Amino acid sequence: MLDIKLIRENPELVKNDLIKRGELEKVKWVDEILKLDTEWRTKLKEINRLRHERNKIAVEIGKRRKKGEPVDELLAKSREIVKRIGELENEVEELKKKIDYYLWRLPNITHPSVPVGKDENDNVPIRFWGKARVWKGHLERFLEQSQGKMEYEILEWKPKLHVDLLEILGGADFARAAKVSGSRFYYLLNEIVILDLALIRFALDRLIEKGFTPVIPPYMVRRFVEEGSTSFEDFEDVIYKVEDEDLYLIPTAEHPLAGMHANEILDGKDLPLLYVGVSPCFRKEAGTAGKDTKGIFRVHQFHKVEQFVYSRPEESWEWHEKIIRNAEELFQELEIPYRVVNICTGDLGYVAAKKYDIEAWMPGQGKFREVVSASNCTDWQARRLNIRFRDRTDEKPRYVHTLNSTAIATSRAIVAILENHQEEDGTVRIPKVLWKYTGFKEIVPVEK
Amino acid sequence: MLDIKLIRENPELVKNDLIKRGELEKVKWVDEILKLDTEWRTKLKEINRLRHERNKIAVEIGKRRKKGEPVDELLAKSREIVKRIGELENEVEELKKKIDYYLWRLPNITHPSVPVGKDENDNVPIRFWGKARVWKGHLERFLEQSQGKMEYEILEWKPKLHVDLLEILGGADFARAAKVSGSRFYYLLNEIVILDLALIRFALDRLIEKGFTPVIPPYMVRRFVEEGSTSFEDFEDVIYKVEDEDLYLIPTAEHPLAGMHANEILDGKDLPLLYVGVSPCFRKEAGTAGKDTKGIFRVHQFHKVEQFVYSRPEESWEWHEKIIRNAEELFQELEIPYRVVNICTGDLGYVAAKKYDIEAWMPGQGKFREVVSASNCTDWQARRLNIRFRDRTDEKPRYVHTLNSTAIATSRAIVAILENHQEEDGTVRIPKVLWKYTGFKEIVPVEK
Repeated sequence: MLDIKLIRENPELVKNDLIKRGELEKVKWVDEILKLDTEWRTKLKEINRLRHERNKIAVEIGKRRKKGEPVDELLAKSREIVKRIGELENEVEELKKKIDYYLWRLPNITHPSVPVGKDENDNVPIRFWGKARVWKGHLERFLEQSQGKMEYEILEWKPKLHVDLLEILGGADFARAAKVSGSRFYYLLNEIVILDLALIRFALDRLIEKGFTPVIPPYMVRRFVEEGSTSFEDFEDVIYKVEDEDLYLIPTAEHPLAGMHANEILDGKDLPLLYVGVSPCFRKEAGTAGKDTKGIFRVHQFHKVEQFVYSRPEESWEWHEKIIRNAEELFQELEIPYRVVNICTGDLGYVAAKKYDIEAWMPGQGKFREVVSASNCTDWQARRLNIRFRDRTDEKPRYVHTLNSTAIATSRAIVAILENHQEEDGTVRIPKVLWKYTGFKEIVPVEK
Repeated sequence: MLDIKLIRENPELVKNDLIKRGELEKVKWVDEILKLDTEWRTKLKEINRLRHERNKIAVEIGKRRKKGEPVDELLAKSREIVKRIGELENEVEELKKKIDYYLWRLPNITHPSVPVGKDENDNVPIRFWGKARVWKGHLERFLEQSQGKMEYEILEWKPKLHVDLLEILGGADFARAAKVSGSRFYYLLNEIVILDLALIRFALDRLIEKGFTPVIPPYMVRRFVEEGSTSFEDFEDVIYKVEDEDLYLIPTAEHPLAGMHANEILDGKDLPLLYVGVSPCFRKEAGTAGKDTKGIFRVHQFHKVEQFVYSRPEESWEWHEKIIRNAEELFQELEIPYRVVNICTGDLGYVAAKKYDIEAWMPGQGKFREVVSASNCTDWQARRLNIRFRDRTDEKPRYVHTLNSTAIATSRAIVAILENHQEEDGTVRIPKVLWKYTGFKEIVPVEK
């Protein structure tokens, strides 16, 4: 939700951002909000005018109580004021709603460090890491995406895609999943199941060590926490609702982690609050027609360990940088070459004020694909969920700043590992880091 | 689903089984089915009769095409024959419907060793294990449920309930979950989260050691896999359905584990198929008014590692005994005293022919509670999901038997570990076998 004060104090700043985001259809709202914000405040002025009047008309009837007291009239102007007052109050109540309706539907204001853009072809690579194994036939595309800024090694043989690797490794059954649940669902098997749990614990351990309290939240939540975590557009695009219940399947532990302190007032001394959640994630993937069919990259369900941070507005950005790094450290340990990216305004999304994505090099696809996403939501969620805080019990509670970020979303990490650590015969070597969790050190294909 | 050949050949057998089950109402069905099945078979006869007659009446009009062809009378019959065939064909369709309607609702035929009873009170203990810690105040109930066939020691102090323990340990927040999702939901924290994942892994490890194929299945399935795994009653009572989609939230890794081979003909050579799934579980818990409020025992979501077995009809019973014991083995290493009970007709359920439950002694609650259940479904599920097998490509395919059993349902396992390994100060000692997974050996109280 946007801050009424902001629209009042700089409509041009907002209007321009709405345009950087490509949401022209809404710039016309800025004016309509003030239009209403204005009627709202004059009607207030009137009510007070009115309240003061009744006081005056009150003492006046008293003065006449001693006189001829022809107060039949005054007692009528009174009944009028009270008639008016309520009507106004109601009229005002109506304006606040129309105003709020629009405020809840406006994207967070972007930070000036956000590059201006149209789509994802305008995001901006700002850091690289690792030695990318590149197939001869990808050389140019790789170099365009790496900006020559990434170290690599050429491969004569062609790397296989994760979907194939899974099959030769006996790691999954797609056919049957489709029979049982439809498309974009899967049955994970053997080593791959351990690997999955393996990545969860790993992610868990690290964030805990860095002082995050581990939490397993409810997988189903009440509509308001979804309305307070993303835009109302997600209700059609991604969230599943269960029949006859005010219950929605969470698409990320982020949401329940945020609704955790809805309607509270935190004690500034506890801040920052550091949570690392684990939960299955459910997403409709309605907008995707056929961009990633069969496989476990763009699916309806998956596991993800998530970082959630409650901070004071002055430490948020410093934190935003901290979490994305926490995320980076994990993949480095997984020996997964990648590139962090600063997402532009057009592809930024309603909630984030600034977003950092870690796209991993995929030796098979010959391109970088999102693997983690770190966002600073400033006060957008707070303002919605009414999450405020105070330093001294004396006065005014201020809204806190919330930040979220993937640690490891298992499905997409497994792809990364599979494509990045494969060998000519299909064998996949597990990063040494994960040995204590997996047991095995590699996954050989069936037929040996 | 019951085999209609069973109802034809041995009506009395099923009526009598129904009676033991105390489903006096459904006993009526056996006669109804037989009746309708007869009308069905007969009308099926007459149809072929006519189909054949039509042919004969067809050639006959052709023979008269050369003769005086007084086929006006012989022609009016061909029109009634077909009119009749069509009437029957439709009558038959409507009968199969009425018939399958019952065949899909009859409970599975119970095995003779199933003790006759009415409710959970007529269930029979058959083994005990462990030394229980009993509060002096719970002495009577404890001897009642143990029949004094179990070792033990009296406690002068009163063991706390898990809900309390969870709070003094800082491992869960229920207030906030109720805010975010409602009652019977929760947030797990700190050492409790790791313990939850450690139980999953520990059960998965020991089951893989024993030859089970580990699998993560789809958490949402189509209606057919649900109607195939349970009785239709569970749709209102236990299963959540997702709005506008033919998808249902799974209450156990068992269902997708059974759907997995729906409409197949397995190669006998491969029997038995041993799967051990892991997954979140969702249950409406609609029938429970206020039997276990606040806590994590009766809840809407929990994690559970399940054993599923596709078996040859003649080895299913050997397997029903193998899995219940597999589970025992786990709780024993887990140092949890318990008793295993054999469920009676009344509290049996619709899909099982026999069923053992392991009830863990709960020191604080003062009673034995269910932590795992194991059933042999024989051919009830297989007949519904159309899961068959053959040894020789020559021969008719036979229905396989299916079975399932809990390995560990984290939620309940955690209350047992809590209430059973609690010391007087409230700290909880993690059993030794779980050390390689948790790192920590105990959970000491938060200071507040």
